[PDB]
Amino acid sequence: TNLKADPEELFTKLEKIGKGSFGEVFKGIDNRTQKVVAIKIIDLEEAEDEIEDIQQEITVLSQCDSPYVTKYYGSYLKDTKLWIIMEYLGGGSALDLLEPGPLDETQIATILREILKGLDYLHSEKKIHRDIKAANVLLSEHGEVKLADFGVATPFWMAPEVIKQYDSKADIWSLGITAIELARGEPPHSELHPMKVLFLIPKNNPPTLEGNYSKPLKEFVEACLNKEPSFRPTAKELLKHKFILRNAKKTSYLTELIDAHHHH
Ligand SMILES: COc1ccccc1Nc1ncc2cc(-c3ccc(-c4cccc(C)n4)cc3Cl)c(=O)n(C[C@H]3OC[C@H](N)CO3)c2n1
Repeated sequence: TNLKADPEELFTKLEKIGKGSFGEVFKGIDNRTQKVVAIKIIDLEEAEDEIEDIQQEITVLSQCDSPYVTKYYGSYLKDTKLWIIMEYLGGGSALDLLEPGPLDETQIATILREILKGLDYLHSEKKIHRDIKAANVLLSEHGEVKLADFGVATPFWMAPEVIKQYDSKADIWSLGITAIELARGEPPHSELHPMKVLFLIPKNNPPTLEGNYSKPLKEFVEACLNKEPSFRPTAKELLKHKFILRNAKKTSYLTELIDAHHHH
């Protein structure tokens, strides 16, 4: 963390984007390069009890160097405010892109494949994302798909063993929930109170994808959503799943989805 430079001289802060954890996030401009960045500003007086969690997330992001993980550019302390500078992804989140109407299975498979590429990277690095969900999957203006908002080391995407207190297979369960979310718009149990969901996830059989979806997509979901973690496939294995191979296409086609969101 840079304690000498003035981030208000280095960056121009523009409009708020998304909905950041611990602090609001703004579109910003690097005044030296004129590149757009994302800027989170956290008041460290008001967010005192969470400082260790903030530090832990900075450390993890700073150790990641992947096309599939949002890049970390640095942080600055100005008076009581911590500025965190990240890669700007102008397409918004996958969750935002559900708003105009349902995805088709090519779009679902393409987004899942790119998420899987990020999980393959993290798991190979002995890391766990811990909060895979559509709101934490960001798209660039070119359709590139990247992971954001790592979980700290709401229940709807949590694996049963996480709730009951795990390894990288918890991310695979969360991916299965995210696949349902990309197909249906919301995760299982979304109509229920979160305290009820907390006991339902360990108690119940795993969710299935209900509706008129291809059998490969339903089987992709079922494979991720096994109560036994060792029965879930790895991210590497799921990149070869027939649903992915038969349906995923070039990520650049996702710009059509981004444009549809701008037109809605
Ligand atoms: C037009 O663009 C958008 C429109 C709509 C939505 C998103 C964007 N585009 C975007 N592009 C980059 C981001 C980088 C961070 C970001 C992430 C983590 C940290 C960070 C690092 C270390 C420690 C801590 C505590 N935090 C800092 C930042 Cl800067 C960020 O928060 N968002 C907004 C956020 O996206 C995910 C969603 N769940 C809630 O909103 C980001 N949005």
